Amino acid sequence: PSVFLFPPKPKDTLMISRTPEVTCVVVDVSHEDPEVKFNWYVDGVEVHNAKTKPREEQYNSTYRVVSVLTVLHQDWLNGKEYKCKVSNKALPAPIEKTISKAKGQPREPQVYTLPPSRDELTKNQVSLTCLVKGFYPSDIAVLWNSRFVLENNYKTTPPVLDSDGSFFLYSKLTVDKSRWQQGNIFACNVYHEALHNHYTFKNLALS
Amino acid sequence: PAQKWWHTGALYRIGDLQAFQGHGAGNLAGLKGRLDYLSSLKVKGLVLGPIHKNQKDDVAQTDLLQIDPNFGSKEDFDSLLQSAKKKSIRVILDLTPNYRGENSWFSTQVDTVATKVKDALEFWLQAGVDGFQVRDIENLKDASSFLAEWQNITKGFSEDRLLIAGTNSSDLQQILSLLESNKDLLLTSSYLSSTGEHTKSLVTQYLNATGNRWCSWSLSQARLLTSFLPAQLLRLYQLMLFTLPGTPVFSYGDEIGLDAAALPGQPMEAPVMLWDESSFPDIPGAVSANMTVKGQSEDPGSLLSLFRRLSDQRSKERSLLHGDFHAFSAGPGLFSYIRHWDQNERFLVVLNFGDVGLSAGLQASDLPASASLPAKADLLLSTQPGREEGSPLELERLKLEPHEGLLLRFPYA
Ligand SMILES: *[C@@H]1O[C@H](CO[C@@H]2O[C@@H](C)[C@@H](O)[C@@H](O)[C@@H]2O)[C@@H](O[C@@H]2O[C@H](CO)[C@@H](O[C@@H]3O[C@H](CO[C@H]4O[C@H](CO)[C@@H](O)[C@H](O)[C@@H]4O[C@@H]4O[C@H](CO)[C@@H](O[C@@H]5O[C@H](CO)[C@H](O)[C@H](O)[C@H]5O)[C@H](O)[C@H]4NC(C)=O)[C@@H](O)[C@H](O[C@H]4O[C@H](CO)[C@@H](O)[C@H](O)[C@@H]4O)[C@@H]3O)[C@H](O)[C@H]2NC(C)=O)[C@H](O)[C@H]1NC(C)=O
Repeated sequence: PSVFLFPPKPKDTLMISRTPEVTCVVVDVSHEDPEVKFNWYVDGVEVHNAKTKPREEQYNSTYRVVSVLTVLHQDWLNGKEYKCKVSNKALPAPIEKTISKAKGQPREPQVYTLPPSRDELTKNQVSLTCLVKGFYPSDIAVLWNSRFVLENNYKTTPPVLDSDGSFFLYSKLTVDKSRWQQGNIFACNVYHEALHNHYTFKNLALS
Repeated sequence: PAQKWWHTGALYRIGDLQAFQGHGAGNLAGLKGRLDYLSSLKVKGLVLGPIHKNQKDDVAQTDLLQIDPNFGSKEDFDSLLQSAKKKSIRVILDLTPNYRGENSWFSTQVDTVATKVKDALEFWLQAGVDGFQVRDIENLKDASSFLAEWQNITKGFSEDRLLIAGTNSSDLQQILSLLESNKDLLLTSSYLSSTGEHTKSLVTQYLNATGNRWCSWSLSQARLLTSFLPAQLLRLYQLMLFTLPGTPVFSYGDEIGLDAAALPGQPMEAPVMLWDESSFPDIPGAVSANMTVKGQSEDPGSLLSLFRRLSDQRSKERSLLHGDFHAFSAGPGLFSYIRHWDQNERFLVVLNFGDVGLSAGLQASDLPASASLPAKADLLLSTQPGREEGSPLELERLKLEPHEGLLLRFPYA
């Protein structure tokens, strides 16, 4: 029996409209001893608000059991530590796992929007690029919009560790060339704890 | 100098129908549906469009006498005026030609373009238009001359038809040179785009040099106040524009403090109008309820409530409609003046531009004793909440918070 503790999603901690969760996942739970007890500690203080889910048999004939603890935005951002203790008969001893926000001096993202290469104007669709760099920790979210609507035809790279210990990523929004060439405005929207209000944006448009 | 409809209230520039009314709904028929809202602002005229056929930089595919069908039919326009007239809202048509281009006045075709205007003026005046706007006049050769021609054509049809000229010029002398030929012409400019004595100076110097003739007051020919002003000065500047002698001109969203730079994906000159929380794309953190019309309607402390109250005062009180204007000295960063017509209710405006709380330090002796100050005047409103509105304040003891403006009223006596 093995345990994996997962942090909340960046969007959940940064946007205060959403509900961040820490997730304790137990795998390799036997059919003989399927009962799992979860204990949760926030900075060593036990809490009782966690919601344990019904165990679910995997194709490898083992059970996966999940406990979900709702967290407070500010607790996560202020570096509180979440401990999941898993007890099971097949275990010599309970398994204890601890997770928190990465430690280290937060660093503000720099956001640079980059127009398509001229060489891409050959094509029917062009690539609008958003470079986000210089941020720590790696938790970040990126969204695109135009004047009136969300723009959903985008993909964002995972954060990559840069030379200086900060992180960067790129987001690529694909749009019809005509929309670009007609001077329509797009914006790359970034959420990170080290921004004012956890939010900034940069526009991108033809000259 | 007789009263005209544009003396009686604020003008309201709607330069982009779709931004104003919402996505897909940038039609003349959809503007009809917003006239009640506008009536709620007590605006006296909409400046509309342009709405004419313009293919970027195509002097030949530019017919100012034909509506671009994306906005709707000529019927919808006829039906809009009808509904607008019926609600006592006047309609000014922007005829700036190359509005899709970068030089609104095209290039190397100075006389060719002008002709389409001249013809458009007539055509649209016959259609029932209450006036016209033309922007970016500094990019029009023979500026002074072309405006005089269009003035005389507009005034020729009726003295109750207005022509607005807009410029990016903030230089006084250049503005006077355009106004030298046509003095009954409303000129929107960047003249007022700081110091309390300097805004005082600008205003007094302008009125000084124009013999206290009728003028517009604005921050620009098209842009929102938020282009020039930090949030903390918006309320003050609205109090001033609504109480200075002349026509205050705003752009849609000024009444809610709409700031294009704070909203992702928004062109400076045409952000989406925030009716409610469903108006803007779902970008979390971008629009709170208190940034929308719906939200600010519910709040007596809101900029929209303030706008509504000032527009009401400005459009019903003789001293504000056509009163004299007497500025006087105050604390360093204070601009203070009175408006007074005949024996109607007087208004005292005290504006604290600086970011430090100040004693008003009003001196009543530099004012003419035709309307010198009583000991106490009823506070009509403050830009900031928590004062005692409808009760007297002792004028010699006035302390204004940072960025605070006060509107006091007192009768003839
Ligand atoms: C029997 O089967 C189980 C189940 O496995 C699946 O089914 C079997 C039959 C096969 O098909 C498998 O391929 C299937 O996965 C086996 O269980 C697996 O054990 C692995 C260890 O041996 C374990 O690996 C560790 O994974 C970690 C990451 O897990 C992520 O990502 C994987 C995909 O990469 C995904 O499968 C996991 O479910 C998990 O996904 C995350 O889940 C969390 C919690 O739900 C999500 O976070 C929450 O999300 C919700 C919204 O959904 C909400 O937002 C909450 O706020 C938020 O917290 C999160 O979003 C998910 N991420 C993604 C990407 O989707 C690694 O970190 C870890 O690495 C470490 O250890 C490695 C060595 O093991 C090292 O190499 C490494 O360096 C690290 O140190 C592990 O790789 C698998 O996760 C686990 N699979 C599942 C499904 O739980 C079992 O092993 C097998 N028994 C046998 C045959 O032995």
